[PDB]
Amino acid sequence: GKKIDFLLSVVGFAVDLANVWRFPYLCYKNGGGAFLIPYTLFLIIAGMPLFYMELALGQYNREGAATVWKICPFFKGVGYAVILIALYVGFYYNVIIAWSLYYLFSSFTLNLPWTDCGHTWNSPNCTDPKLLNKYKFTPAAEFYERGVLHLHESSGIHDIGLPQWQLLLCLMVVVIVLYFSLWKGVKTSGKVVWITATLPYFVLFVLLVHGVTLPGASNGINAYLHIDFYRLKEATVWIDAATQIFFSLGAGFGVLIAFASYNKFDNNCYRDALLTSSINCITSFVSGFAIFSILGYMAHEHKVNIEDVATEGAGLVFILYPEAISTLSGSTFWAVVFFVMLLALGLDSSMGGMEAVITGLADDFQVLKRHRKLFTFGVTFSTFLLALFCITKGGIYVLTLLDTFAAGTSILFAVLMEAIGVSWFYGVDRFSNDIQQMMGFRPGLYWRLCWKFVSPAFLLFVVVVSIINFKPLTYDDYIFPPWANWVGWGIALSSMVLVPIYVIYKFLSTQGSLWERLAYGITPENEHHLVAQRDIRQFQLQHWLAI
Ligand SMILES: NC[C@H](O)c1ccc(O)c(O)c1
Ligand SMILES: NC[C@H](O)c1ccc(O)c(O)c1
Repeated sequence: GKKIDFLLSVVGFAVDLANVWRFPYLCYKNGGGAFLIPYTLFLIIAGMPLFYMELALGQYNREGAATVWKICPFFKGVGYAVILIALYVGFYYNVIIAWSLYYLFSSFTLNLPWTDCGHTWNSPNCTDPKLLNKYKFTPAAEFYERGVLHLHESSGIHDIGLPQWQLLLCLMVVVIVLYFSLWKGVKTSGKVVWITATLPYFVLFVLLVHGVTLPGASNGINAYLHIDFYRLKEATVWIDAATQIFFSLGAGFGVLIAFASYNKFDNNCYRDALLTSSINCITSFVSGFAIFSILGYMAHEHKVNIEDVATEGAGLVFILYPEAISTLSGSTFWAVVFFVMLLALGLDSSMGGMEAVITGLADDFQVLKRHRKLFTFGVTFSTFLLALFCITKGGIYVLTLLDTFAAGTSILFAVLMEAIGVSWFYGVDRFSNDIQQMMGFRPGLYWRLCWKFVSPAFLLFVVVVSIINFKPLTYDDYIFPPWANWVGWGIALSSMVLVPIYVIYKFLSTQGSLWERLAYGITPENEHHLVAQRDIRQFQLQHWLAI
């Protein structure tokens, strides 16, 4: 029983809504394997050391995202930045979960709505492969676009319109469930592992086994296994891979630190990082394989090329997985099972993010930690309103803008600042000593080098490239107006600029000389007495030249 519980905990921690929903369309947009090569490279190099470092920080300091920076006061801005990023991602994650709940509700029938045209939401251009000899006019795409989003009533992000009442009700139910699953404490989140630790793997295995034996899966798999290096020479794939890695692993959102703050003081963070990274890699590879099998089948069915079967934006899963399910026997049961799995995964991810935000903002303010119910209600209500903002007719455009800009460059910068702060200022040797005291063994030279030099270097490279090489935002065949890009960059800067603001605020809040102010702002808060003794390690070349 204990072994099963441990295994289930590990797998549930490893899987996420990101791996199931976001990775499909990012891999499809970026070719196939051409995305897996850089994805795996970044996974190892940045994700594994950063995941390990975040878990270790949370476990050792016993604090959330914001308050953990008592070791280096100047990076409370980084903490607040990750909290804001988590808030935005929570908005649009809750919107996605509302989509999933609507699909589950509509799946409770014998004639699935995404099988043929002829409904009230079907345009006259709907084409049915079975009722007759582009991608927008397929029955599943038609359903997703019209009978769920009702996107056919908005001309763009400038005419989003009014919230859809069906999606409004689904979002209300999702938010009520989240609030009642978050209002008591962390303990309630530890008993939901069983549903999310088995269903995703069972569904993925069934989908893989079925898709392999499909008329058009061969060419889809061939395209998946074909690598285009001219795509590897564009840096869009690299930016997407880095962002998706930091999404799937959960690093950079404050979730890992907050969750680890509640761990035992002797837990093995190294093994946790290893297992989570390995399972993430394998799950991502399998998800890509199944996704490309399904869309190769679709390319063979709709008689179109593999590059134009499905939309490259969000909703690829909601257009694809129903299509695969429609070909199974007793498709109603499989649809119910798959959408229940999606609901469970989304609820778990949203609970994790909301817990991150709540713990981070509650450890900083004691009055907020003393009223967990009211604080949870306030955060949940704000998230509900800002997600309602994305339920309008043109809600997919706002969702795309948020998904592109809230995270991405902002999360890369936040993680880069976390790594630079911790390693360079707090001492990689000091961090390794803390690890040794906590778990019992010093990390190997590879971990220290990755924390200090390799990971910050690649993170800086990607952060710069994502800024110089930035393409205007678009959704399929819709080109966003320039002010949309300006608003997106403002959203990213809203969390990127919290670091210098807090740095200058702390500098002008402390009293003393410039050198004294810097020493106070660099020293851990529990060693401030050493400042008066003129004993600062950061003022010696030995500390900076330490591997
Ligand atoms: N944007 C890339 C496009 O979706 C695509 C998918 C599969 C491919 O084999 C390909 O060459 C391009
Ligand atoms: N990968 C998703 C990530 O764990 C996350 C961060 C913040 C959130 O509000 C959320 O729902 C999920």
